[PDB]
Amino acid sequence: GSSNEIRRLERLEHLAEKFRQKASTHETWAYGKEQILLQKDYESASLTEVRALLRKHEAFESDLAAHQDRVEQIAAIAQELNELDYHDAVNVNDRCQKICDQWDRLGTLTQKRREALERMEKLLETIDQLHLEFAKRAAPFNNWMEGAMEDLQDMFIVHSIEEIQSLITAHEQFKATLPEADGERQSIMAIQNEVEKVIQSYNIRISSSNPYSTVTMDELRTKWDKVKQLVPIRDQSLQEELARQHAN
Amino acid sequence: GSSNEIRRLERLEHLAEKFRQKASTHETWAYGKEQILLQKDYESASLTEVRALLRKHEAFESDLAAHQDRVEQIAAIAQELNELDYHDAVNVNDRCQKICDQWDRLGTLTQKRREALERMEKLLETIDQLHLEFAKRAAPFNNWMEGAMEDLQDMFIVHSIEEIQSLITAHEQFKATLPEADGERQSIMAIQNEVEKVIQSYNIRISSSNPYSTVTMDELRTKWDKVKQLVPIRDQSLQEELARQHAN
Repeated sequence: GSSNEIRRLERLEHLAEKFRQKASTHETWAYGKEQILLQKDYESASLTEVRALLRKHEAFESDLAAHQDRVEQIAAIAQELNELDYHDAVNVNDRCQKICDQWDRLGTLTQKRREALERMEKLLETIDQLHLEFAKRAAPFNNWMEGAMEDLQDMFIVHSIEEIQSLITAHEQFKATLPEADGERQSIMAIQNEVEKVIQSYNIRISSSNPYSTVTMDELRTKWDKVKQLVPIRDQSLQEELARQHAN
Repeated sequence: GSSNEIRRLERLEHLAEKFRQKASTHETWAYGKEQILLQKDYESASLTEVRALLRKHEAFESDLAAHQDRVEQIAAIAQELNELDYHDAVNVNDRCQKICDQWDRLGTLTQKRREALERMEKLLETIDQLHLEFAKRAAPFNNWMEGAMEDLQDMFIVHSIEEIQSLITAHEQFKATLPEADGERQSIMAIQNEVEKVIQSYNIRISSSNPYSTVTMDELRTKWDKVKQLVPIRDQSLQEELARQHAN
């Protein structure tokens, strides 16, 4: 009936004024965030980088969880103004609704960016763990093959029927390895597939060369061929030596 | 007295021939390795990269430990040929000596490259562990300062002498934080020094910006100033409100 009802109607005005402040605020804080969340900056990234992202994404997710409160306040005020029949309620309700709707999407997008990151980290991690292996087992292998190429081509010096008869032996014990060793040589090859394959699964533009190993798998086969090709040339020479110790 | 002594003298010839083979081999394997070991490819590297190096340096150190044997064989033969007075012994001895001398240096260099790497890894690691921290504690901070800038600027709506008398309170309980909170704000600043300092210790051409945090320390101070500058503007407004609740 005036005054006492006027003050009561001005409160409502004050409330909305309180509503526009907070709304205005939140609206400016959520500007562009969507675009920032729908961005694709991790498809080429490294295990390192991606790990940087999850870390910065936790920052963003902490800023987020903080504003959940501002959003409920905004909603509460628009709710009161609707119930007290503020005269411009459809408008404030609409601004509040457009805000709350956006909130739900930020939620989705955000959870989405985390999932794309947590999986890019696993691919990247996985790839790494393969590479490491390849190199771990590929080093000893490179060794053995060098320790065999030089051995199978080592000039011998025998002047008895018995010296040349221990070599033919030691060298016979080494062949029994050729197979088993070729078992390992199969594996290394395998590990090399599991990598180029996983890489090939997602983005095929990433590099395959192993940053942990210089011996590549190509050159690792080349060596094995020579190892295989020497085995026979040795046999001959060792035969021919026997054919001189029992020949004198 | 011929023949039986001839065969004995031909053995020596055969032995040296055996010596030139192995020498020739080792010599070609150690070509350029020195240069490869005196190279400086880690001063700009990342924690990641360097870690790649130690891994490839273990490969090189495994190839090394393997040839120690070839070196002792070479030495043994030159030793025999000296004792049996081979006629070209000074020469083989000299080739063996030049090889053994090189071996000792590869040893030094190699141990040296490992040490430069193990320490570059620690600097790099260290830097990283600092950066992480800065960002870890710098995120919550950024929050609080936003959660305070918006609070100290939040329009109030009171119509009694008691409502405006709880705010003045809640807001009085918040100030007791300003100091302690400034304690944290000091720390974050510190962690930020420990990094730029360590970085500045070795190579000063590396970047300082934190890959784990977007909030820089500069902009982190800017916010604290506003937080400090609002505290007073609030006081006023809250005073003036009391000067209207006890004024009506």
